[PDB]
Amino acid sequence: RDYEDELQSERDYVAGLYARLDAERAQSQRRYAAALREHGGTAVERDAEVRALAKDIARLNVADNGLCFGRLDTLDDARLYIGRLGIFDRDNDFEPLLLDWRAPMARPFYVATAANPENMRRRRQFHTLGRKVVDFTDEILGR
Amino acid sequence: EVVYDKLSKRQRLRVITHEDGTEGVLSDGDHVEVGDQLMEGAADPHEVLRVQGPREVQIHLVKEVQEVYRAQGVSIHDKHIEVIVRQMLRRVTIIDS
Amino acid sequence: CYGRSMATGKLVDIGEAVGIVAAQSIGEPGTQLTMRTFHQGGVTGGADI
Amino acid sequence: ADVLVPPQKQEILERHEAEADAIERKYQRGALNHTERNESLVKIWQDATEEVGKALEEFYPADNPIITIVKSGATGNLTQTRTLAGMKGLVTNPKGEFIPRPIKSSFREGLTVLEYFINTHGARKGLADTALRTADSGYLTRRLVD
Repeated sequence: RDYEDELQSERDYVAGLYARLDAERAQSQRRYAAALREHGGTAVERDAEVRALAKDIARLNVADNGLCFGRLDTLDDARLYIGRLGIFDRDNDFEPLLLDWRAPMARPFYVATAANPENMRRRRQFHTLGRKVVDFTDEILGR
Repeated sequence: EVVYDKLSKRQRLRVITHEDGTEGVLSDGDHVEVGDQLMEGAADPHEVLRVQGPREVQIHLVKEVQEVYRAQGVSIHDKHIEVIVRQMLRRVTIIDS
Repeated sequence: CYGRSMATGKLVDIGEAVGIVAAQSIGEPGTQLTMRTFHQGGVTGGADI
Repeated sequence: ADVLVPPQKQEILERHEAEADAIERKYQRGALNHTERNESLVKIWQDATEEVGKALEEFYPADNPIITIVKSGATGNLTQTRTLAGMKGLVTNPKGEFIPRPIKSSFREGLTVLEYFINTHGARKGLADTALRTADSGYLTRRLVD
């Protein structure tokens, strides 16, 4: 019984990340079109922002598939999500909702092992079908 | 069936975005017409010409150029773009005598 | 087939050089378009096109 | 007397500065890469600039000469008005990327020495670029005519 209840909770949160990412992409796309149509700045000042926005839009498109690799938690019971991009909540002192797997504190996701736990408790992995997470598997760390 | 097998994971799937359904990305089970785009991005003019024909590639090029120009707040009548596009399709290649 | 000349509002005159007019009209607003990264530093463009 | 400054500038700048301080804290904690941190700071300051512009537009009276010139469509745009009376906002370093520290002083207040120094990067880049920029348009026009 526990397994699908946990799976439903994971599906809910991951759906939350997609919703937040979608809101971000709309925000960037609106400004990208606005900058192209009118900027009011100097030519170089104008196209300089467009490249940055296009870079951000390309970044989002690369990430919106299989966004979350799997959950992770520390021995202190704090839960972290590892994914393609880092997403933070502006309204809550930037609580990390999703951590880029290249981030320094995200390293234990790959380095942690039972014989040498990097202060992480139970690694998890996610299978995906387009956007939704299908199912996951667990892996204990430490004793 | 017609099959493509090695499309990179980086490419976003094309979005249909039905006005009332908001289906967005095309998924398994959808119906597509001849030459309909599959992945979001530019379409090769040569492949468009090969699949549809000269009467359609000209429209594609004109629409692309006009979209690029009008996105930045420049108004040019389509006839000016068509005058240039006409010169591109002026020759026929002989595949057999 | 060409239709009215945009400059006069009436049917285009026989002999008008529509090609030159079209080329100049397309090229005149070019300076207002976003252009390539002139400085050659950084990775080659095309992905952030 | 006609170049009015919106009174809400101080609170907006303070709030976004606090947000940037939170960004710095999280970067010290090691949750962000350097490029990620820079892009997040640019992201915050862009919306800060947009909010300042919104406040400026909502504050000016309809009959002010500066806003009258723009709203009538005679000349100018709201971006220049924001730069004059709002905040200069983010600027680009010589390599062509946004510096994470915005120019928080408008031209009415007077830019400090270092903000003025960093604005010269973009000024020089544009002035030197325009000449080569015309060349591509000339190239395309020649080919289209041919």
